[PDB]
Amino acid sequence: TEYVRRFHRHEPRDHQCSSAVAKHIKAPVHLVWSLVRRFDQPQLFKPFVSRCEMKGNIEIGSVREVNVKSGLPATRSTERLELLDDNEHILSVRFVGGDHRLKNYSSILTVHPEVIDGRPGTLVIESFVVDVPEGNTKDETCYFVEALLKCNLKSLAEVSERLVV
Amino acid sequence: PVWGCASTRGRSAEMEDASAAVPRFADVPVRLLASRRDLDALGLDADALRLPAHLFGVFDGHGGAEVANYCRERIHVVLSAALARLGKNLGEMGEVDMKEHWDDVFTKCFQRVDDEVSGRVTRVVNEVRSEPVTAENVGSTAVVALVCSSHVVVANCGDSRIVLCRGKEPVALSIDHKPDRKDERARIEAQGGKVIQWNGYRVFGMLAMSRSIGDRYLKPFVIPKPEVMVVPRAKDDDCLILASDGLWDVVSNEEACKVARRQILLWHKNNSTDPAAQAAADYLMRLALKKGSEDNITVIVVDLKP
Ligand SMILES: CC1=CC(=O)CC(C)(C)[C@@]1(O)/C=C/C(C)=C\C(=O)O
Ligand SMILES: [Mg+2]
Ligand SMILES: [Mg+2]
Ligand SMILES: [Mg+2]
Repeated sequence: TEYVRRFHRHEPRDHQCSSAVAKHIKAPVHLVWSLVRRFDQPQLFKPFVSRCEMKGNIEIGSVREVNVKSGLPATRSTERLELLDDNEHILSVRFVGGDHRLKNYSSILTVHPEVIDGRPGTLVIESFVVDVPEGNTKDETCYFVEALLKCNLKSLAEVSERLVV
Repeated sequence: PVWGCASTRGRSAEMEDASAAVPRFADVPVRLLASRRDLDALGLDADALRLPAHLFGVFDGHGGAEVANYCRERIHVVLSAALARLGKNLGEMGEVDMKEHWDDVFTKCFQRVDDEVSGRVTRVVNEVRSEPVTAENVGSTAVVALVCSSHVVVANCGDSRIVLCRGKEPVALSIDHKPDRKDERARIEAQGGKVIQWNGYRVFGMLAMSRSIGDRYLKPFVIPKPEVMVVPRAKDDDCLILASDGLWDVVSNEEACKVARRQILLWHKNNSTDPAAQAAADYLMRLALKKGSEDNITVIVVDLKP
């Protein structure tokens, strides 16, 4: 929660909602970050990603076109890399396209060092602010985004822990 | 060969639908079909008799095709074994209500296949496996129809559908498990889940169905508990139709029945699967494409007239 106020404080306008989710991973920070930082390959840990196309090298302003698997209310999303800080291990992305209903979606993901069971571990925190789509409440929006992000982090933890013993 | 089956990737990139057709896939204990006092008048013992049956299944996969494939490979095996055990146990029961036993066999069958997909029980591969079959966001609908000379028993799980065409009129044999259905929403919200209208009513705004195989990431809100229906056959029956949402989203039950009756009749007037039923399945698949279906399309037509 000391990390939340420094890197995850959002000021959602009234027509918006903001929230966060966390996950403890039993793996070192450099490994988790090495997976997250690969902005061009989110399906490395993101379980709902079927494909991902990004052109050129990774840089601020890079845009990736993501296709998601079936069983979801959308099929594609277009995302731009806004922040990729390797020193502080911060990754910020904005949804700039897609056929979904998360307009002006912005997410901040940070990776912090932790001690899990007396061994090196990682605390991952992802926060977001988004517009509440017509016909939905702020709570509905948050339960949706939180369900999705909880899947993403769980998967990230399985991938990371599967690479460390 | 009493059936036809048509399948298409459709406008979708990958194929995630599957379907099974297992003739004589098991022998049904006659106790589940007639009464002891009903067979004794003939001099026969319902406990020993066996009626060979066929199994037809449609499995609309999502998040991957692994779970629909697995269903296609396992449900008929598990259900055959279960009907054997139930054939033995029923000889030591005395006249009871069979419907409960159909529910028991089909519910335990689906729940079994689900535990196999979820890595909660160990399975055989002839060797053993216990790790989950696939990722936790993969699942599949499963609508299966057991057919024999007397009964059609249906087990439905998901948004696939089976429609019985009888006397030139449609009779729904399964009710789509859409999460906005009163009982489905009530059960999900009672367990702490939420049903959100997000491009349709969906569980946590994600899955547009409340029951399915797999999807262990939405448990216990998405359950593999099927709805079973035991339907005695009548000489007035025409045929049976199983299919994925790729057909029922653009075609209705009425039109599907009218179309299937017409097709089979025309084939017989104008002249491995059965040619007439196969013609009906191809015509329904291509009708769903012509009506603009962007999902995988899977259709099975079972001829019920001799
Ligand atoms: C899986 C998912 C479902 C949707 O309806 C929207 C969208 C297409 C964006 C998609 O990626 C959204 C993913 C989210 C919320 C976060 C992420 O993955 O980082
Ligand atoms: Mg599907
Ligand atoms: Mg549908
Ligand atoms: Mg479908």
